[PDB]
Amino acid sequence: DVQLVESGGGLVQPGGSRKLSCSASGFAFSSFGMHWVRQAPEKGLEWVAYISSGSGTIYYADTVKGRFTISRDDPKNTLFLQMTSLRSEDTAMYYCVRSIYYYGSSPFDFWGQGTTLTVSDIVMTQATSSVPVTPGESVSISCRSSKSLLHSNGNTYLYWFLQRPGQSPQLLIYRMSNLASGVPDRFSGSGSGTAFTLTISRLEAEDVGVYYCMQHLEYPLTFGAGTKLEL
Amino acid sequence: TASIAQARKLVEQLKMEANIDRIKVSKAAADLMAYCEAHAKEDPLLTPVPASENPFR
Amino acid sequence: TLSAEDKAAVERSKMIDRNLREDGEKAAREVKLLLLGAGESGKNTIVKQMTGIVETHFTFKDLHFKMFDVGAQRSERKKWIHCFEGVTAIIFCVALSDYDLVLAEDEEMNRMHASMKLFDSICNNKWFTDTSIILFLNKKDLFEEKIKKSPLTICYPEYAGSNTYEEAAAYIQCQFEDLNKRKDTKEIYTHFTCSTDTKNVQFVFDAVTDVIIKNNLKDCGLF
Amino acid sequence: EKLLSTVLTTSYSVIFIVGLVGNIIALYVFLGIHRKRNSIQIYLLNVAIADLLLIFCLPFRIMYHINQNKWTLGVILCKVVGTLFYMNMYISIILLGFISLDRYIKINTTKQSIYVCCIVWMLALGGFLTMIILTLKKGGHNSTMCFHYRDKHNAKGEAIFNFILVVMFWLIFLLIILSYIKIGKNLLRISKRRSKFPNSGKYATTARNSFIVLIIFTICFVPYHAFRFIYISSQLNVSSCYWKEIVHKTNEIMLVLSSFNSCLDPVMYFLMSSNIRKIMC
Amino acid sequence: SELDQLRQEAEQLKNQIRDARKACADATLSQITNNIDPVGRIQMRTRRTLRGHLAKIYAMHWGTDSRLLVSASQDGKLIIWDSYTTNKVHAIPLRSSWVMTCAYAPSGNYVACGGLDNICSIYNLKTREGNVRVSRELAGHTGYLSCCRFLDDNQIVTSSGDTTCALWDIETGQQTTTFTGHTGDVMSLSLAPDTRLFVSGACDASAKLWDVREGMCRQTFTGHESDINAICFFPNGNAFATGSDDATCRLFDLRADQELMTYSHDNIICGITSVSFSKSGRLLLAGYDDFNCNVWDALKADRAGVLAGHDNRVSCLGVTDDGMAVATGSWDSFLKIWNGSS
Ligand SMILES: CC(C)CCC[C@@H](C)[C@H]1CC[C@H]2[C@@H]3CC=C4C[C@@H](O)CC[C@]4(C)[C@H]3CC[C@]12C
Repeated sequence: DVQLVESGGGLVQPGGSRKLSCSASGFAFSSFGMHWVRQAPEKGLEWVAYISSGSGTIYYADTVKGRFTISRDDPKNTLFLQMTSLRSEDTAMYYCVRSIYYYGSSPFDFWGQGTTLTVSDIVMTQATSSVPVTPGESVSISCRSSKSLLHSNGNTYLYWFLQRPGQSPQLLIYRMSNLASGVPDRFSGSGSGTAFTLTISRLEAEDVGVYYCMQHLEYPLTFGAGTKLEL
Repeated sequence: TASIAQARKLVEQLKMEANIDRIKVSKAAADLMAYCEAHAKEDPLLTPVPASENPFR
Repeated sequence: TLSAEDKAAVERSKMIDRNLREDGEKAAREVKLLLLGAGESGKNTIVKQMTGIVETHFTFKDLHFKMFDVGAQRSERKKWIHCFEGVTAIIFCVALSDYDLVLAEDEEMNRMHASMKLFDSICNNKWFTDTSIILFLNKKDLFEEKIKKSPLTICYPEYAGSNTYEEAAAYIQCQFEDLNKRKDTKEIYTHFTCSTDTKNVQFVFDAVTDVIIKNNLKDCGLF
Repeated sequence: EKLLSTVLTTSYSVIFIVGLVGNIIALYVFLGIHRKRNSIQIYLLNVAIADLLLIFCLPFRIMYHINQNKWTLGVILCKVVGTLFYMNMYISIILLGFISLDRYIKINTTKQSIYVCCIVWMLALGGFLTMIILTLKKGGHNSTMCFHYRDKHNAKGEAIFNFILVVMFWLIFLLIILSYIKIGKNLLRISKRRSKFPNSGKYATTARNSFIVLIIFTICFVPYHAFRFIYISSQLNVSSCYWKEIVHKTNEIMLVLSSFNSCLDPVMYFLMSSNIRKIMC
Repeated sequence: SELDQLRQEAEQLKNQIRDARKACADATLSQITNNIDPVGRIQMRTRRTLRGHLAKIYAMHWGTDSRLLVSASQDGKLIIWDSYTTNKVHAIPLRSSWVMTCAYAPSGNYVACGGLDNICSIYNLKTREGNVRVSRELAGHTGYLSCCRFLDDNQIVTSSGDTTCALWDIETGQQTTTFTGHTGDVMSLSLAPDTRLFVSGACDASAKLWDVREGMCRQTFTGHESDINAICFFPNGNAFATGSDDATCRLFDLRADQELMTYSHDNIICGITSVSFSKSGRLLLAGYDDFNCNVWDALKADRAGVLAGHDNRVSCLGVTDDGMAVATGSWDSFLKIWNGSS
């Protein structure tokens, strides 16, 4: 089965260095681009770095550029993140994310379990922080972007993720309308221009969690604040 | 006895093909002409679309 | 002017072209041989020495060979013979001991003459104008034994030569090479093989190398 | 210049007629008859183009000798046509240097061939601009004549650049001799080892064609560049008027021989390649 | 005695069928469509050139989205193309390089191919591992695989060189129905728009109409003088066109049970490899051995235009479901996308 196991996290002193590893099994690692995404405690998701398939393209976030180095070992199916000059702002759970890019693909479909590190631009807005919900009732979640995510090729590069309590984020909607594999049809993504809505018909207990909207129109990838659903 | 067995099958097959209902060629020709006329406007190869509507600019 | 995922899709295509280029380079260094002949003519014995199409891979002196056997297909030959246009050479197997035999299916056609019509069509085929032929004459030891009992006059009525093995073997070789109606574009390499022979692979390597070198001399424009 | 002008007018007329007809037919084969090309045929396409441009420069030189060495088209056009002739003569030499290197490797890549030709054309074009700029900047050129002997006392930079080309030629001609000799001897021994085979005379014939390419390149180009060192040194040093006109006559006659390769480049490829002979016949 | 008597009855039945067809041949399609205006000159330009195949291309098939297509070449590579951008979406290495046909599933989740190996291999395009893998190898044919067409994700029809066509259950890997009756190698097949019938052309110069569910031959169409290499249903399913080695294309009608029109020219002396219709069916595009693709007027049998952009045989062609463009594959290892301009 598809697996992504992170290791190397732990308590480090400020200004130190730490090496994060992501071992991949059950899929063609060399065919997938890889991202590092971190989540500060009691905070939302934050994109860190990206390395393409074949290691030809590498991108970094501005807050980490120059201090973090991302690399991969295709024969060993291992993804690396070399970190230096670690600050207290870097204390977060770091997730290993696979993403393949071709016509009709679903990037960000699988997330790793994450590793915890403790140290001693289009704006995506989710104004509604929390929504009280009851099972069997329809819920809508709204997302906004400072720039239009609709490209001239007809795609709207908006993604929806669900992070259940204690679990890694899961892809629900990719490119603002398509439903991710393994996701019930009750989830539906609708949007236009800068305003997007995620409709959840017949809400269930499993749907409880935090929902993040991410833009993939251009780098750096930015996440919304997140909308929490509670019973 | 392979040839005699094949002969029985071939004769039986020709009976099925000979019992079908056939319409006139003029009736069949009119339907082909009618179908082309009805869908002529929505045929990009017959009537090329403006460059704005052409995905292969 | 591309999106973020569009620029990543193009990079994926560029990697595909890189792998396609590498596979083309690897495939262009391999010798492809089309193995032909009649049934029970020693062809099976050749494969050992070296329901659709049977492919055999072997390496000899830093050279990789691909041998394609299409004797198991009873369909129309002209509907798939163009698929082998471009092989390095054609390995044609002829059984010398079958000169006095009669074709089992037809019951009135000489077995040796059945090989000539197969050889004539392949050699003069429009898809193999520039393809050399490696003619293997198998069963030479059994051919000598049948010579003493059954003379070559049965196979060739207009054969005034002696009944010795050397004269009989050379006459058959000349008849096959005379079926080549294009003696300039292509060349025919004739070898006398046997069940116990071990130099058959060497002759293929020598003949293939001769074909490969003469292909370069045409590319360079010096020939 | 009574005898020399008569010889050049007839000599260049023969080259122009054979060169224009010969190269156009060659330019047809590489474009029309052939759809896919290998590295060798890529170079020979550009050699045909370079030799064709050299042929189009001949009518300007022919018309000059017809009017008894009276030039009227202007100083700007005389320098453009005069430098364009030498530009294409050294594109052929450089490319034929690459053909010998390409043939040597194959006997003893299409994308890499196209880059080589584009680099050569751009580098050769830059040299064409360099000569034009260095020659027109001085601005001491009479409009009454062209293609004449010039003692370049005040144009030492122009003469030194020419000297580099002559040294550049002897590096390429060394490569051509070192390759076609190795090709010819490689195919001669192979014919000895493979004597017993259905066709062993192909290697002997192919090795013969290797020496014919070397001989045509040697006969056409070596006499000109061997004497060019004398021609350059006479321009710089002070020499007698009698000696100066001997060097001019020798250079112009050898320049006819050097131009004759523009006709023997297509003809040599037609006869050596059996494919083109069969296609024509 | 019995054999001689039976073969005389077959001739009587053939005469009965021939008389029945002649009885309903009151008029000709040419006479009916004489009054209508011609389509004029059809000019198509090469919008895209798909490069990357290193050998002869033998088959191509559009996906139902009119954007993705799969092509097969005998370099042992199945390639899926994004026709809008010319990007390569996948490159599937084939176990057997002697591929002769390829098909794109209407759902887009599977592709199929097969050749001289007598096997139809099904490839899964949507896997969690991110690569294309073989999902099924359909064995059972005793000759080379010449054509294959999906009915859905679980059913596929294949024609082989063993003179038979088969309907396969992909999940079980077994051929549920076998279609016998051709006396030569079946070279092509075309599915009806409702996927309840399909026509196949063989080397016996005859085209047979088969019932998928019932499993028998309903009608037999003759008239060609050489092997049929290509066949394509009319968009309404009531007619089909064939292409043979005799340099002719013929339009047969299912309900009239006879040929309606012949598409041939005196200059054309080469065999035909592929045929297809435009979305409205007014244009018949045929690929030829003379390196060209001729666009015919289906109703008036006039050569509307020529697609001359290949240096070897045009081995395959296909028109998108929306009718926007036509792709041509060729032995020169290139694919080209064509459409006109206002
Ligand atoms: C001042 C002028 C006359 C100098 C000559 C300019 C022209 C004739 C030269 C300069 C650049 C040359 C081109 C450079 C590169 C190529 C690609 C090659 O695969 C075909 C020949 C071709 C296309 C050349 C054709 C001739 C060319 C266009």
